[PDB]
Amino acid sequence: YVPARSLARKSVVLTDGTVVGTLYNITVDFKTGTIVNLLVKPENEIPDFKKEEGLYIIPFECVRSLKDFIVVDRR
Amino acid sequence: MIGEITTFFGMRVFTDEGRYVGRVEDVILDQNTKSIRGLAISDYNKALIDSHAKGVIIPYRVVKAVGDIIIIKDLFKRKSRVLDYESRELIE
Repeated sequence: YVPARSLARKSVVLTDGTVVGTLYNITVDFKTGTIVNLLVKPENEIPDFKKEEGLYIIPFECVRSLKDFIVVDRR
Repeated sequence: MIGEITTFFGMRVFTDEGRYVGRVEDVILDQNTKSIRGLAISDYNKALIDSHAKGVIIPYRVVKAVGDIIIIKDLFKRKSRVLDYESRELIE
């Protein structure tokens, strides 16, 4: 289990090692409690994630760990 | 319904009987189930919670509504034990 504030502005990286950016916020469903997206402040140019308001929209389905580095995959 | 996690921060929590619970301090997540696990509460109501922790965690399943405040199921009550030779029930 992870508290949300302890993820504040952490770095987000791909499976290979690319630095994707710093976490900006987290999208959630308030009734269901499902986590929907990550919103990452960009630093590199990965084409694997679409964009809105200049943030990467990473589906939480693609997150694979959340320790000292947020680790993310294309699928 | 769907929104950003920062919204929880600082929100006051009440029960569905109108009773103040406290202010959200943090949100507890779970990667395995892709879901919010609980809410970390502080400035919490002593009349309702017997505890000395800085904050307490409410499981997310008791959350009923998130609006301008968070409403949860009122669970700050005492059950009464049944007595075999008494129609009344006991509270300890």
